[PDB]
Amino acid sequence: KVQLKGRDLLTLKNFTGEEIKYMLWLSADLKFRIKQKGEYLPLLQGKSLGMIFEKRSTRTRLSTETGFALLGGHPCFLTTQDIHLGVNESLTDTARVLSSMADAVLARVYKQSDLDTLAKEASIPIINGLSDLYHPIQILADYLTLQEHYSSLKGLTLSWIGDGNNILHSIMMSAAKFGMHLQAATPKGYEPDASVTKLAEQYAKENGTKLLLTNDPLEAAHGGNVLITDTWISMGREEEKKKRLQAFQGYQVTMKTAKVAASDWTFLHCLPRKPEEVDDEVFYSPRSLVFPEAENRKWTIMAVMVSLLTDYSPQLQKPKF
Amino acid sequence: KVQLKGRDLLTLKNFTGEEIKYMLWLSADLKFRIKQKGEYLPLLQGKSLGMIFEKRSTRTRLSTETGFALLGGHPCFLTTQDIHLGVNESLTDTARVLSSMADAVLARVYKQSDLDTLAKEASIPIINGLSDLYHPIQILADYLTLQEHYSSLKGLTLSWIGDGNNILHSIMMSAAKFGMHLQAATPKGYEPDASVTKLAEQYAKENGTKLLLTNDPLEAAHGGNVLITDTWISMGREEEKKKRLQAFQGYQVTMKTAKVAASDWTFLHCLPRKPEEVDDEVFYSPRSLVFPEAENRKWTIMAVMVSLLTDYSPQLQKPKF
Amino acid sequence: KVQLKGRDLLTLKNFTGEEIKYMLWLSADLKFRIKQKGEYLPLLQGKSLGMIFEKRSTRTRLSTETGFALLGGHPCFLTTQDIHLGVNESLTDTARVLSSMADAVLARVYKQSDLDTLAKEASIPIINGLSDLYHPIQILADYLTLQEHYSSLKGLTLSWIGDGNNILHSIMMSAAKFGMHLQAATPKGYEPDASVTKLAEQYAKENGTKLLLTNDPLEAAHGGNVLITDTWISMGREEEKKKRLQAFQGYQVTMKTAKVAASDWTFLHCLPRKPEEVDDEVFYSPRSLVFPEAENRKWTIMAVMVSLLTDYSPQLQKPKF
Repeated sequence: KVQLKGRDLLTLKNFTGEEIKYMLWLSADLKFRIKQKGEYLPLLQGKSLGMIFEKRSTRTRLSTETGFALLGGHPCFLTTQDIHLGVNESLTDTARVLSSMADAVLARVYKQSDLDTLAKEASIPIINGLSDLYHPIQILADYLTLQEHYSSLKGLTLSWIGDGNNILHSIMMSAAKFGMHLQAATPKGYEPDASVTKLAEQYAKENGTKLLLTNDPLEAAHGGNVLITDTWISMGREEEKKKRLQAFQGYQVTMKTAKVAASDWTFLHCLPRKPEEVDDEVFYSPRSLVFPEAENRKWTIMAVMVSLLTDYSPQLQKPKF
Repeated sequence: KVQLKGRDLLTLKNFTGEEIKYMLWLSADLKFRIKQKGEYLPLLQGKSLGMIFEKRSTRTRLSTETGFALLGGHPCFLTTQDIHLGVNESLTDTARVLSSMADAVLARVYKQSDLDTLAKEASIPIINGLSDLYHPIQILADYLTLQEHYSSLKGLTLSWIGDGNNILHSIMMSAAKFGMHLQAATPKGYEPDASVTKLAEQYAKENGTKLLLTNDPLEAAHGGNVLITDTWISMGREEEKKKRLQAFQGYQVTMKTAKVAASDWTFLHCLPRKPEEVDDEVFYSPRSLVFPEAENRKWTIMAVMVSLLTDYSPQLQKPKF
Repeated sequence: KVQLKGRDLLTLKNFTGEEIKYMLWLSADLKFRIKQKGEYLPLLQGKSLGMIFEKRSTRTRLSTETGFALLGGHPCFLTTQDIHLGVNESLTDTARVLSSMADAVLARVYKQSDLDTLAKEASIPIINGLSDLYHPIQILADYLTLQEHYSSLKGLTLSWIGDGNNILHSIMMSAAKFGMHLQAATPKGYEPDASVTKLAEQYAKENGTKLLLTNDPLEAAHGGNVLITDTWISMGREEEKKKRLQAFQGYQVTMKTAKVAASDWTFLHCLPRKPEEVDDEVFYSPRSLVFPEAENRKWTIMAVMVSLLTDYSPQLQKPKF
């Protein structure tokens, strides 16, 4: 009863829990057949993907490139020195050329509005590879990982400790739909987007789930099942970016932070990780799901591509969510 | 009766109309079977292509990369930071290494002479991906597009309005062979190459077609079926490049320009397009074939590869030219 | 009786002659079936390769990329602007992410220690694409070429004339295992690594082969069957790098150098070649195996991948070594 074929994945805001669940289900299916059973499934044979990156990457680049190729399609890697975007060409014109030459586009851009324009003009699916506002494909990998750990998701309390960035916005746009609670801590002045937050409340209300916003790392960690953080220091090289080193004091996740969380707690980090966000004790702790989380970036982006470009239907039995 | 296998495509100058027609025919065939019938044809399975680019690109890069992969071959993208060409290695040595590692090379270079050297030494086909003198693969896409629009080509009058560049040279090297007339306008001092022009006259003479050279945009557009332009402003950043803004006054194609052309006129632009060459009224006009033109860059380069590397013969019935 | 599957290829130091022979044998097999018989062998279908390059390349990039794709796998090209290595990420973390996303990694790094770390942490094969200490895949191509020329290797005397670099170290780590003699000349102060040399002596002793180290180009060439050189001028742009132009006087291989070598002598150069190491008379001489040597870079890296990632066993009859 889920029809995803042909849709864009710009943000989890537009997907119902039933649809996001279909994608994780497909993720499990694909992982089972390929990784466990060892089968070869050329589901994307004859297809191509335009990967436009305005920023560095490895996790997204690698997972998306090997993933698309693993199903028989051809991934096409493009950067700012390749595209004419911004320099020698409009956006409406680029969306049209791409729409006749690729079957889908995955774009990592600075502005979310650019993805909106792109989708408005393109006639092939547009997938958000990360933007200022959201990073939905990261959340898909996170949930599948949590699912693989706890056997279900409903009821879990996610504790966010870090900046009010794209990861949190994507978590806010989806946690409630899985019946999960969200307790988030961000320094004053680094709150998540006001309109995003306003929508997370409504989701929390419609699904009977908790939504706690605080500036206290420990208040957020308190009672949580999953501790989640992410690099908060800006790449903006500057001895004046100390503001973040000064505003984020007490945010480093350590065993102290875990002391106040649920006993069955696990840890998540989208990577790359630095020694500020979390220490090595928690990070390399057997409670850390960082690496299984990274690997799931591959299976989930594969699932996204398959469900937006094919009619393939899952073999595996629907997982317990 | 057409044997193209193993030949280089450095310029349309060396191909007879019968041969260029074979390529467009193959272009139509491939487009029909893949785009319309949805078949998968691994005609280039086991083959690889070396794509050497000394300059940016998107149209050529994308079309060539997705096109080659769509037929089962592996496209290999190389730039100036990859090759050793110019910096740490000769040309005769590079042609030999490439000849043992790829099945063909597509090169976008600054000098046409470099392609000549390359071909002299390489023992695998060399395809011109654009050079100072010509851009034949662009014309293949143009003609197929015109063919798809008018149902035939013979008799059409092409009106060129712009610089005396590679596109025009390629048009000059091929229009007459299809029985098409050419009326071209270029500012004084920006005339097409003298030896190229001298050859276009001879072709015009051998095929009983018209060849008009003028410095008047309107005299060239007058009576034409297809209005064709192209970016004339140089990337050479300089407030002294105004010479082109001053020499090309009156060259912007607008509805005024169309007022004097045949009633069934269409418009072509190889892209990317800027607001100088043409306005939005003509450019996004329903007479503009810009996008179908861009898409055909894919089907035609595919046809080129297949005819130079395989023995594949067209299923589709030979088109009307 | 040779089990290579799953092993790293960091240096020929850890492989027995029987194992290196298996790889050349597989190289011949693959070359025979694909190049001569024209078969298509998707031995690496469903596999991916992470190619991390910290330095330029063409020979390694091209051979490895077309080679991996020719067997049905997907080669993934990464550079310093792609990876986060060094800038935003540790090495232990990168080895783990790669280990879950690719089936093997080929790395061209500056430090050999980095490959050691990488292998320690990664759980997928690591292949040395060239480092400060060694360049084993280059030697595989050399030996196969010599094998194809002389019909056997045992007994040949290899004469090295150049710097005490990675190529020589790799030659030292393997020549004796094939029963070949090594006479090497390097300027004073440019001797090969002391510990590597110490091990080459032991190999020479265990296989009853000769190992001669001298600072005399002619003493090394004297009686040799294969003259081997390599670019000794440093890329370190500096009118003070003249030290190498001054220390390497008399090292240019010319017909004079060949005058004192065995009558059946051949010449090898890993490329790219400059006019300092060798002149055009020797380089383009019919005794030069430079190009067949370059081509064999493809067949040998293919053999490496197949033997480290599959259970494929050679069809061809074991060659005479």
